[PDB]
Amino acid sequence: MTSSADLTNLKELLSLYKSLRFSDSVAIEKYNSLVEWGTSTYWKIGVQKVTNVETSISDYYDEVKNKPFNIDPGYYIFLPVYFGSVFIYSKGKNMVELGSGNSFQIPDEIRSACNKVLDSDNGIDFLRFVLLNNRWIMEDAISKYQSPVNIFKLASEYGLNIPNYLEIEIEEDTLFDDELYSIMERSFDDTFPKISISYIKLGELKRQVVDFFKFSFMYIESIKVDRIGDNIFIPSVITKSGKKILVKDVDHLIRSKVREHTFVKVKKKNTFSILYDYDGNGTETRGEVIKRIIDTIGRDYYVNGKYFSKVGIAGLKQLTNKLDINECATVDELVDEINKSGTVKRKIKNQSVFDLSRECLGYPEADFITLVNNMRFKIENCKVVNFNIENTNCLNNPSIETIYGNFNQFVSIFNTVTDVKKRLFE
Amino acid sequence: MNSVTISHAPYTITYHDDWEPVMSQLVEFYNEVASWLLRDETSPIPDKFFIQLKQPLRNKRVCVCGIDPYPKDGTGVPFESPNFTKKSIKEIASSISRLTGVIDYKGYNLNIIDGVIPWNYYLSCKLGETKSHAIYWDKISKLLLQHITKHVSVLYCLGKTDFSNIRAKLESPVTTIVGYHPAARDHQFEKDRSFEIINVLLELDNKTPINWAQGFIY
Amino acid sequence: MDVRCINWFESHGENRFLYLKSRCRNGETVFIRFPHYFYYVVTDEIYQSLSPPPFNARPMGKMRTIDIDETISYNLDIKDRKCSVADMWLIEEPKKRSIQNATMDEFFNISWFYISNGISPDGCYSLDEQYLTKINNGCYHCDDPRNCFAKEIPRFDIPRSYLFLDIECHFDKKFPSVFINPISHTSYCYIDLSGKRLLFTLINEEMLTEQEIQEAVDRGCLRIQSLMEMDYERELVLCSEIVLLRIAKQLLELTFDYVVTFNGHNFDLRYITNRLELLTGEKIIFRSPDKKEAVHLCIYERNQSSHKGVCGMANTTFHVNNNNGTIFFDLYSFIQKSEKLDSYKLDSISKNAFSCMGKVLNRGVREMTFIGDDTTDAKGKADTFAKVLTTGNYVTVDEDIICKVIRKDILENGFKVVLSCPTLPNDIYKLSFGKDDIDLAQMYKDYNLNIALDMARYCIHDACLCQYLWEYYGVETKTDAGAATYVLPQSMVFEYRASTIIKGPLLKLLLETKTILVRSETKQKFPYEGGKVFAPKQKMFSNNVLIFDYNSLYPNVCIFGNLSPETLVGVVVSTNRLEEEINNQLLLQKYPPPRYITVHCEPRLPNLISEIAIFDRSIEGTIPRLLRTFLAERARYKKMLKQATSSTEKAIYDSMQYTYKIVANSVYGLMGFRNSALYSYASAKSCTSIGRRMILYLESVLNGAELSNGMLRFANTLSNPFYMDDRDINPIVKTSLPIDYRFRFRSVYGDTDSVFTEIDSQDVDKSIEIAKELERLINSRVLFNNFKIEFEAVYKNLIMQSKKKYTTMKYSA
Repeated sequence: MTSSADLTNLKELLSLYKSLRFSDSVAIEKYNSLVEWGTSTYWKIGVQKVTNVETSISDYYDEVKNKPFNIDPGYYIFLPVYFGSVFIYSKGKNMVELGSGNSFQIPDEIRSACNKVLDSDNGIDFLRFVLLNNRWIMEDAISKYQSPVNIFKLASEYGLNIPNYLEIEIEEDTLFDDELYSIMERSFDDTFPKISISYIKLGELKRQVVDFFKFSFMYIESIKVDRIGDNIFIPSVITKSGKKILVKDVDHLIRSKVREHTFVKVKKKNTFSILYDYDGNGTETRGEVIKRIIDTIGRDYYVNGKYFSKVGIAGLKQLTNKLDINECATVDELVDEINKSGTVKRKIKNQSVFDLSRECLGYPEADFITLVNNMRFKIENCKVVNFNIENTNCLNNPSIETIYGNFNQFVSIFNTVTDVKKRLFE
Repeated sequence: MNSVTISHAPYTITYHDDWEPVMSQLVEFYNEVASWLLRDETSPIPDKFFIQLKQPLRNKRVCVCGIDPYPKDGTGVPFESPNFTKKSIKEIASSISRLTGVIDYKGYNLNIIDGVIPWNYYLSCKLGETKSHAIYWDKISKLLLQHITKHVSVLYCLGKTDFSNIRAKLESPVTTIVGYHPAARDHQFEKDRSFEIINVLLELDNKTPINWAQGFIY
Repeated sequence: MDVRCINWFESHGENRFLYLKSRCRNGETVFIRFPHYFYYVVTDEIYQSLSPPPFNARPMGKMRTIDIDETISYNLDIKDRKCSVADMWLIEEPKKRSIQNATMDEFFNISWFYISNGISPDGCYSLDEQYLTKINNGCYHCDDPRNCFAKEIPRFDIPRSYLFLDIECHFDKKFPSVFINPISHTSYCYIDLSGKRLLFTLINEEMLTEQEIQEAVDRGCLRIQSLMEMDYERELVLCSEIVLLRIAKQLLELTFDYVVTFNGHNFDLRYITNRLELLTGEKIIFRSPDKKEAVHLCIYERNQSSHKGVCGMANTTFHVNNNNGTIFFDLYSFIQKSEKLDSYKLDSISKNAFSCMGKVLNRGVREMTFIGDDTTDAKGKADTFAKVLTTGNYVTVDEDIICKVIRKDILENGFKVVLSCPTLPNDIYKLSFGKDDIDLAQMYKDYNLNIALDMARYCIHDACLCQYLWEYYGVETKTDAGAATYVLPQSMVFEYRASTIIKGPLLKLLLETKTILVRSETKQKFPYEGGKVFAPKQKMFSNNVLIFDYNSLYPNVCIFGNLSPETLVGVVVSTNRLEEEINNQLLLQKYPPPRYITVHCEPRLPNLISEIAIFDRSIEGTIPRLLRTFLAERARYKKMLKQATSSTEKAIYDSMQYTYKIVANSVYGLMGFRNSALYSYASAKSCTSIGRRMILYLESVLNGAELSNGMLRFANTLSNPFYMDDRDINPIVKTSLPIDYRFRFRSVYGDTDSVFTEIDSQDVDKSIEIAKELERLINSRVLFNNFKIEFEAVYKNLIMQSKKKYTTMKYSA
């Protein structure tokens, strides 16, 4: 009908029919509903299932180049493409991750800068995010209304790091050899590692990617843990060749599925390192890998996110750490500090005691509640007193084993937070 | 091209292979109703009853269904008689000439269009009154609509009063765009501003939109 | 003026009007006209904020609006359900409107017309002559129906004018065609307002030769050429097809109370009208009593392809458009939709309708007489079977012995029938009155006068079968009772569905309780499963099995548990065991079992493992009140029936109690319907969970028990599965039974509402006595509050093949 939908489709159904690049997890509900009751939108008859869609942004990339080739003459904007996690964002869109649906929200200042930039010019379809070493660095600016250099400088004006930009005009069939790649890498020299160098012509939507491989095999050592107490670190892997291995997240480490302290070959670069991705064959049990990584990182540690914070020193300091407030060591002082901070007090009340405690200890939302389910509790005054498991089927993985081992500290934190909430809301 | 012979006045029947599977059925469905139908003078001649059955259906994706042929001047093609005096052809031309943006219209001749075919719920009528032979093709009006809706993806109809129970009349839930009669649905003039809706719906089915100026004769 | 209603109908013209058909004591039909309206409900502010002056405003009064939107909670911090109290008004508008915040959009406008004006569809009313305005002879107009029906009087029997017609049309293929085949015979049983039941068959004389027509006239048939020569006192009248169709049109144009036919809408009326239009170009002109509008016979189909379950799809129902007030009743649709049969054919219903046990007087090789006096049969069936046999000529001896009656006679409390049946040794046989079985085409190839008369007799028998079924099923009385209870027009009592059946009494209850239920968010439906039949312990049993059932299990559990959506305090869902147990320990101190109740429903979401619905049993809901009132009214009418002697009052009370039973045994089914006004996912889940709990309790108390020395020791103690009671808990109970009785109880099978208990006893009388004692013990000590059971029968040699599949012998109490 002319009033809404159909010929407009609200600009969601028509886009999702053929364009798979904008396939975030928020719009799946709307698309599935609209397609399912296609006979009930206004009129007519139509039924279909469009469930389980994923962000296929790769349509904007034609193909990836692994060998030197010949580049066409023209006007090119050269940028460095970094290595790390990939994200998308568009005018307050949920920060979704490619292939996993992670929703780690960016800080407020970067979101404000991004939405101000997008309000300055509406031609920016989307902008990529990189989360190397738990840091936010601008990656790309796909737009057609204005040149990406203006967008980059506007983003950097607010105080956000942006990649370097170059403009090159070529009027001949210059060969894209290794010398050009090396000089472009030197032009974009920075402490933050980059995976490749990208060139954009007249802001074309379809784009080419060029990279090379320099893999080598000398030796592999234990996985180093950079736990410093600031909750900002990555599980870097140290080799015997004098260089480390860049790891974007613990998910990459557990997906690598490579043995430790053996004949290991991973994707080396000219000056950086890319963790190998399991894509071949072979026999290897998950439990052995999880054990050989958890004993290296620590018995009290486990697998989730990028923090895996310690538990034995929890006490009351971890509550302050997760609430970004000053250190404290007494219950009443911590309660008074929480009451003094209005924002902290407001943000405490919307989360349950169990959820707040599991975030304070950083318990993953994959197996902690699953383990809690198949185990019996004896509770007094709404505080855990006794606990007992009955089935070992969930104890196969070492993560549940170490969670059960630290369950005493978890119960202590749960009781502390429950007491704090009771003293604060009475 | 196929030809069939019956025992009544129409004798030879003009149709296409696309309509072939139901034609024989139609033949028997016209065997026991022609005796009580040809006894009354009709707007088309008996041969003219089967005229719009020969146009190809594979190319066409949108079908426009009208109310009923006007009581006189049978031609075999709905809203086709070029006279610039009767409301039928003038409305069927102006419903799309203004939307497309062209002027100085004298007729659209939907026959030559390879994507849109005109249609009527009832094949014919009597000289003097309308819907005077609806009973004789009450199930032919079913089988013809079933056959055409199986060859096209979008069905357009004019007049909600005579097309309210189309969904009950249809078996396969094929998409059916409902519209109002260009002259008067029920004491209400309609400008037929839903052709862009038809175009966008046909586009949504991974098909080219209908060019409503291909057959514009000026 | 005293008027008893027959039907209610409204016009389909531009100026829509509602009409009422009734009759007086003498027999004069009275038609009354009212202005059809559109009913809406507004609040105080909405009514006061209407820029156009309302056509008519009536203060509905104080009423309470409650939100029925589920709010899933993961903790005991559940907010109170939305509720408000305000004054509301009802507005009538002749034309359609779109008013915001106008609730009660599900109840039909005819139901509002019945209820707001305080009009019972089947009532007898002594109207006031001062408020009545006369249009013309027999047709009046009233502007204030509220004052028109201010007086009501006890019902009085009136001889209803009936038309039971059947039509036999020529055919060569499976189904006759209008454009190919003509009408052959039309048999009418016409009952005038004076009671004269005239039987007459009109035949098409154009299919008979002149000598054949002359011979038929000599035999008694009347040959006519014009409608002025028609005589209704002759059974056989010969006329041309044009004359026959004109006579049929003039009959159908008459203001008959009920034109009752079997499959008439699909075949008879349609063929009559189509042949009339084809042959002569004429249309059956149905005229409104006001003589302001006329229509033709149009038959439209209402299609309902929806079951909301696991079975297949139902069929469509045809209806005839008219404004003459005549109910064109079709018994085929009613029988199909209100009775389960192996085959939906006239022969099966005829065979299963009237049966009689008769004694063989003589055998005479192939010449047997079956006397059907009360000595060899039951009481009551003798007169009815004699009436059926008067107009019938074929008997189904045994199960497949088709025989033709040779001689007919009538005896007091019996009948006389002689058939051509092979000699048989047995003396008493059960004869069922089956339909005539003939090869119509073979005997039509040699059509003559005798064949025409045989077809006329078959047609008159088929036409009178409609009257026989109408009297047997109490369709007049059942229709009046359904109109009174369901608050529906007599033609729409059977035509409308369960939702519209409930919407009348449901609206009445809502008005009584001043309750409105409003749902804002879109409803979501989830599979709630529903079932308890498990694998039996054993499938082979050589001993007797006792059967005990629950009397209105679902209504009673809804009353006891207060399972209402507006009483539901909330739902607590658990994903982890720790929060589940914390919530349990919180609710056992915030929602005490003595006052509230907690039901463990299935989790509505895959992630959840335990869902707990907390029902507050301090205020009774609309569903429990509906079920309680329906049960109480059925019981009252049943106990009034038990003291009745007149057959008319017996039929009236039986029909009323049947309608109350039907309207009571529908709320549970309607709780699973999304578009219904009784929709509640949590309440339906709680009802099925409580039913499963009761079945489990009955199985536990009836399995493992023993009978020794007059003492019964249940395997499990008398513990209330829901909360804690204050009574004796020892399972050991004393009974007045013989000491030598040594029997064991071991239940093996349990249905949704029935539990099968096996007893090693072999004597039928001992088993019946033990079952009665068990029923008394269960109703006296095991059960509590307002729960009872009953004893149906005893199953012997009960062997189970699969779930809900058993073979046994049933012994009556």
